[PDB]
Amino acid sequence: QVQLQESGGGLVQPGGSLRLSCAASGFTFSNYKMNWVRQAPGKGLEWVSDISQSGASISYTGSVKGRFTISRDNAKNTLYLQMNSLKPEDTAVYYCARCPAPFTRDCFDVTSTTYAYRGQGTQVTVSS
Amino acid sequence: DQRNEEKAQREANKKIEKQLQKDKQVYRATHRLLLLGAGESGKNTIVKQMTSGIFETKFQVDKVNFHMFDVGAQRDERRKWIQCFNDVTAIIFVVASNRLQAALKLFDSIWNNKWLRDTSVILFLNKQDLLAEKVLAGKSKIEDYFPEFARYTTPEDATPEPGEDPRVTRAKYFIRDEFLRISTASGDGRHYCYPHFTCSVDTENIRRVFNDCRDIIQRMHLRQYELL
Amino acid sequence: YVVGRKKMMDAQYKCYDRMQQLPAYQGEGPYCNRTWDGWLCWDDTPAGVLSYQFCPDYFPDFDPSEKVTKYCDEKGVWFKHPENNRTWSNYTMCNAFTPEKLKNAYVLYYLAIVGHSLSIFTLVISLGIFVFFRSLGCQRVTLHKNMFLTYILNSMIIIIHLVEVVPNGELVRRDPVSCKILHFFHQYMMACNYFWMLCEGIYLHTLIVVAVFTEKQRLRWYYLLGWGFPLVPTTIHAITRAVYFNDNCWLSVETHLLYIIHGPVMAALVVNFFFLLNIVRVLVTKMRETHEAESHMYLKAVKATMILVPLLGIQFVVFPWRPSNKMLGKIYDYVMHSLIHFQGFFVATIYCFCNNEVQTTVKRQWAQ
Amino acid sequence: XKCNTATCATQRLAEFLRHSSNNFGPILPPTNVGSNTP
Amino acid sequence: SIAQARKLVEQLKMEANIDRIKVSKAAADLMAYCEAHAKEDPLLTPVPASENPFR
Amino acid sequence: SELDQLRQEAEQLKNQIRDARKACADATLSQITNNIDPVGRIQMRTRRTLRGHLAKIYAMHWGTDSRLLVSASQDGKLIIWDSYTTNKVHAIPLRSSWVMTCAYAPSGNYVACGGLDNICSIYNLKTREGNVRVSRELAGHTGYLSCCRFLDDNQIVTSSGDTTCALWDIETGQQTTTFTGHTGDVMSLSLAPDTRLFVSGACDASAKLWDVREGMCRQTFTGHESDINAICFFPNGNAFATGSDDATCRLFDLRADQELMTYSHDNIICGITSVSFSKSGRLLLAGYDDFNCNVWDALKADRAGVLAGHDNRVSCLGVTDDGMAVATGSWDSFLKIWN
Ligand SMILES: CCCCCCCCCCCCCCCCC[C@H](O)OC[C@@H](COP(=O)([O-])OCC[N+](C)(C)C)O[C@@H](O)CCCCCCCCCCCCCCC
Repeated sequence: QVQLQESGGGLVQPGGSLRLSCAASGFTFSNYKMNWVRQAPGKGLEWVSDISQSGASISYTGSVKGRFTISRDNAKNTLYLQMNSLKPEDTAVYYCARCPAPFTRDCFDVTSTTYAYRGQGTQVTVSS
Repeated sequence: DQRNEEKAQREANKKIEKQLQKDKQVYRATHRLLLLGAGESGKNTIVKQMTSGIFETKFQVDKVNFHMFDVGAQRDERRKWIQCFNDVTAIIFVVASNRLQAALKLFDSIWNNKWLRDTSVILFLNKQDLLAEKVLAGKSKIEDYFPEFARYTTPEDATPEPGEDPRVTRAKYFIRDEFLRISTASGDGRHYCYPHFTCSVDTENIRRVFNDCRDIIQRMHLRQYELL
Repeated sequence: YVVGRKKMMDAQYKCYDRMQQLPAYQGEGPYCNRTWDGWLCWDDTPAGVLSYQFCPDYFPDFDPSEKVTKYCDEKGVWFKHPENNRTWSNYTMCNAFTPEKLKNAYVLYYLAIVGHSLSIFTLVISLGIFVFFRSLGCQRVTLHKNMFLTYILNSMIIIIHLVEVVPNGELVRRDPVSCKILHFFHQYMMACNYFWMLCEGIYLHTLIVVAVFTEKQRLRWYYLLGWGFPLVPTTIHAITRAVYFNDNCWLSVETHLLYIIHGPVMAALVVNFFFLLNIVRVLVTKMRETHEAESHMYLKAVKATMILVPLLGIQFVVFPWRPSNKMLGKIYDYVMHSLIHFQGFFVATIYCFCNNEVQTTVKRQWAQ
Repeated sequence: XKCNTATCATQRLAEFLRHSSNNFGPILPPTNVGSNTP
Repeated sequence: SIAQARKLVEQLKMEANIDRIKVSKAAADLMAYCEAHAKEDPLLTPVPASENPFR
Repeated sequence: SELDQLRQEAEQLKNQIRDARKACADATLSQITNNIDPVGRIQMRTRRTLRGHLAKIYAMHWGTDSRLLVSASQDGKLIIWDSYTTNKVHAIPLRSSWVMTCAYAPSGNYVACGGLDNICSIYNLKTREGNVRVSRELAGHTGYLSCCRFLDDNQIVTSSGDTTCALWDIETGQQTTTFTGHTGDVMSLSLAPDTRLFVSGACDASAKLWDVREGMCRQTFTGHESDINAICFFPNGNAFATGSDDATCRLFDLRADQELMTYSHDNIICGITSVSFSKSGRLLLAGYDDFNCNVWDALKADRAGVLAGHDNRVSCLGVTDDGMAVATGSWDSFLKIWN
C-alpha cells in the first residue's frame, strides 16, 4: 500500500521557521520524483516545489524561492521541506505528493483536487 | 459450398478495402488540433471566433481542412486521456497572460511526456489587453509571483506594437520567455513551440494557426529526407 | 588502314569539287592560293596569318579534337619547311598526346566498370531492403525504388556495352541490327534515369517549397514523366539517325543529332539545379527563424546540398568546362567520371544505409 | 555542330577507346608527321 | 469531508470480517489446477502442424 | 475532532487486516512449486499480420468462437477480422474517433466501444438490412470510457475515468448499478468465469473485487506502486493478475486475500499495458510499453519467452477461448496473431 504521512507544522509567529517531514512506504522511494503542495484557506491547490529522483534537480515557486528548501533522504524514505522567514500568506495545509510513475520526467496531476499518491497534509499556521 | 463462402468473403473484404482507401484520403488531408486551456484563459471566446466529453469545431483556411477538439466533462487528472492526442499536428495552448505558474507546470508536463515528445505546441498568450490595463495601473505586480522580473530586460529581438508603452512590452515578453525556457531546454529537433501575443477576439488567430501548421509540416518533410 | 585511305580519297574528291564559283581576293596585299596538302584542304587566305581546323581521323592515333595549324607568310606564300624547303603543314599535335591519353582512358574504363559494378551490387541490396520492409514503404520510398531500378538497368546496360561491344570490333564491323536495338535500349534507359532524377527533384520541391500543406501527390504523372516521356526524343533521334546520319551500329558521337536526346536532359537537370537552390534557400530560412548558430547553419546547409547533389544529378550541370591545361583536364576527367559512374552507389548509400528508419528497422528485425 | 555535354562523357570515352586503341590490343608505332609528310 | 471517512470506515469493517485460508493451501490448489489442465494447453504444449488453424 | 477519530479508526482496521493476512502466509507460492519441472523455452511465431487501420490501435477482443475478433482504432473505425483468412468482415465508422475500448458480445451479435465521448455505443451486427447501425447509446458517465465487457445481450459492465464502474440494462439506456469506491481513473476490468464477480484496476494502485448482483466491493487488493493498467482473472476464478506502470505484474489469490507472486526483471523498466493467461493458466502474457510482450511462468515466476514483432507500443492482447493463439495490438496500427 502506497502511504505518505506528513509531520511537523503548526502555529508559528511571523518571521519564524518550520521543518516539514514526509514518511513514505509501499513503493521504491528512490526512483520517484517528489513535490510539496499546499492549499490556502478558501483557495485551490498550489504547487510549491519538487525534487528529482537523485535530488540533483530542484525547483520552487516564485513566492518561496529563497525561503523554502526541499530535501530527500532515499536511504530512509523521507522527504523534507525547510521553511524560513514564514509570513502570514504561507498559512495552508501542505501535502507531500509523489509523481504518478517512476523513472519519469513529467509529473502530471499532483495538484488535482483528488489525487491518489498524496498524503493527508499538515496544517501550517503563520499568525501572531 | 465453402468455395462460395470464401468467394463471398473476398468480395466483402474487397468492398471494405475500397471505402477504406477513400477514408484514408479524407483522414490524411485533414489536420487534427487539440485545444488546451490552463483555466479562464479565454479559449471559449476564441472558439466562438472559430454527457459530452469532447467538443469539435471544423474550419477551413485556404482550402485546407482543420479539425480542432476541446475536452469537456473530463476530470482534471489528464495523465491518462492526454495520451490519445500523441499524433495531432499541434497542440494549441491558450493561457491568460498563481494561474500563470500553474499553466507553466502543465506546459512542462506536456512538453516532456514520453508519448507527446514529437508533438508541436502552438502557444497563445491570451488577453494582452487585460494585461495592459493591469500593468499600467500598477496595483498588481509580476514581481510578487516571479522575483526574476526585476533583473529582466526587454529582448533586443522584441517588436512591440506601435503605441505600446515599454512597461507592457517587458511584461508580455517576460511571460513569453517563461514558456520558451521550458521548450528550448528539451525537444532536440523533435517538436517546436510557436508563441503568439493574442487577444481573444482578434480575427488573425486562425491565420496564425494556419501559418504555424505549415511550418510544422515543412519541418516534418525536411526531417524525413534527413535535410534538417 | 584501307578505310582511312578511302576517307582520304573521299576528302580529296570533296575539296576537288570545292573551288567551284571561284571568288576574288578581297582587301589588299598578297594572298595564299588555295591548295590541297594531301590530308586536309585549305581555303583562300591572306599573307601573315595562321589557320586552324580539326585533325582528320584517317589514322588510329590521330586525335580529332586537336587543331591543325597552317601559316601563310607575309610574302604571300605558304610555310616552307626549313629541312626540305617544301610546303609543309603542322600535323604534329594531331597525335602528340595520344599515348598518354590512351593510358588514362584505360584507367577511366576500369574505373567506370568498377563504379557500375559496385553501384549495381549496393543498389540491388537497397532495393531488396526497401521491398522487404513494408513499414519503410511510403510515397518517397515508392519513387526511391523507381530511381534505384533505373540506376540498376543503366549500370547493367553500360557494363555490357563496355565489355562486349567496345572491345569487339568484328561485331561492329558486321553492323547487325542487334546492337542497334541495344543502343536504342541504352539511350532510352539513360533518358529514363535522368528524368527520374528530375521526378525526384519535382516531388521534393513540391513537398518543401510549395503545396506543403495536406499534400498527397498522384504518382501517375511521375510514372508518365520518368518512364513515358523519354521515349519520344529517343524515337525521334532513332528516326533521324536512320534517315540522315545512319552509320555503323549508331556508335558515333560526332553527329549534332545527339542533342535531340541530351538537350532535354540538360534542361531537366537545370530545372533540378534551380529546385536545389530554392530548397537550400528554404532550409536556410528555416534555420534562421530558429536562430541557429551560423557555423551550424553553414555546416547543415552544406551537408544538405552535398546529399542532394547525387539525387538530382547536379554534377551534370556544374561541370561544363574542361580546362585546356593537361593536368587540370586530367583531374577534371577523373572527377567527372568518378562522380558519374559511382552516382548509383552514392544514392544507395545516402538514402538507404544512412537512413535512420532503415537502420532502426533492420536492427529491430535482426533480433530474430 | 558533336555532343560536348557531360552526359556524353561516357559515350565519348568509349568512342575514343574504340578508335585509338587496337581493339584493346597491342600498341602500334605512331604515324609520321615529319618534314616529308603533308 | 466527514461522510467519506464514515463510508471508508464502513467498508473497512466489511473487508476485515472475511474468512481466509492459508497461502500454502491456496498455492497448492493453483498447482493442482495447472497440473490437471496441462495437456489441454496449446500454448504450453505445442500442437503438431496441420492441427492448428493458423499453420 | 470526529474526522481524526474516523481517520484514526480506519488506520486501526488496516492494521487488523494486515495482521490477518500475515497470519495466513505460512508458505510462499515460490517454495510450494520449487520442486516442479520448468516450463522450458517456449518460442512462438507470428502467423498472421492484420492490416487496414489508419491509426494506432487501442483495444481488441476475441469472439467466443476463437476465430473472429474486433479492433478499435483512433481513426474512428471498428474492424471485425476473420483471423483464419485475414479477410475483413465489418468496417464500422464511429461518430467520435477517440475510441479507447471495444468488446465482443459472447453471443457474437453485438459489439461495444467507447472513449473520450463518455458514451458506450452498442452496434447490432445482425440487422435486417445487413448493415451495422448503432443500436443504443449509453450516457451517464462523467468521464471517458476505459473498458467494457458484455455479460449477455442486454447487460454490460463499464469502467470510466470518473473513478466509477457501472452496470447497464440495454434497450432501456439506464445503469442499474454503480460501483463506487475507487479514487482514481478505472482503467481495466475483468469478468469472473461465472460472471458473478468482476475485478477492476484503477489509477490509485488498487484492485477491487465487486459483487455484480449486490453491487458492493467485497475485497480490495494492494501491493502495486503505480497505476494499474490491465487486469485478468485466473482460469479457475480463484485468482487474478494485474499489470501496472511500475513495470511489474502481480498475482492475487481471492481466498488467501493477498498477493502471491511478483513477475519483474531488472531489465524491464517500462509499464505494462495488457495481461492475459493461457488456457491452463501456467503462462502469463503481458504487453509492454517497450514494444515487446513477455511470457511468464505463472507458477515459478520465470520468464520463458518473448514476442517481438511490433514497431510501436503494445496496447492490448488476448488469448482465444480455445487457447490456440494470442492476438496483440499496437500503436503501429497492426494486429498480429502468435502461435
Ligand atoms: C559512401 C562511400 C563512398 C565511396 C566511393 C568509392 C567507393 C569505391 C571506390 C573504388 C575505386 C575504383 C576502383 C579502383 C580504381 C578504378 C579501377 C582501376 O583504375 O583499375 C586499375 C587498372 C588501371 O588500368 P590500366 O592498367 O591503365 O589498363 C591496362 C590496359 N591494358 C589492359 C590494355 C593493359 O589496372 C588494370 O590494368 C588492371 C586490371 C584490373 C583493374 C581493376 C579492374 C578490375 C575489374 C573490375 C570489375 C568490377 C569490380 C567491382 C568492384 C566494386
